[PDB]
Amino acid sequence: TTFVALYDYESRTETDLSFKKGERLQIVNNTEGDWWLAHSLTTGETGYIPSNYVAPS
Amino acid sequence: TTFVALYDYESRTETDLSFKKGERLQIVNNTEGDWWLAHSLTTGETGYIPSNYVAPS
Repeated sequence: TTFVALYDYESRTETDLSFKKGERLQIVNNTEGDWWLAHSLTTGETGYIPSNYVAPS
Repeated sequence: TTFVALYDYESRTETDLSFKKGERLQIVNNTEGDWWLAHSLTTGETGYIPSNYVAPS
């Protein structure tokens, strides 16, 4: 599948991808899975996680 | 839903969340959507994108 950007996006880290509205993008499948923003109930810390590392309780 | 970490994970950026196997995590829903690793056919650049910014071709 090929996706099209609906908006401009500016990178904030060295790992994200900047792109302009209209750009054509392909998804890279890998062992991490989609990333999710998550909050640890164990430590109180918050940030993005690789979803293939977790499972529903 | 509450998720449980299956493995230890060490953060590589200032935005990801480090966690230990066993930690209980909740997902933060937001306007970005899941993040995906993507390759631009337009620029040749590669990195993570907020998926709510794109749509299938």
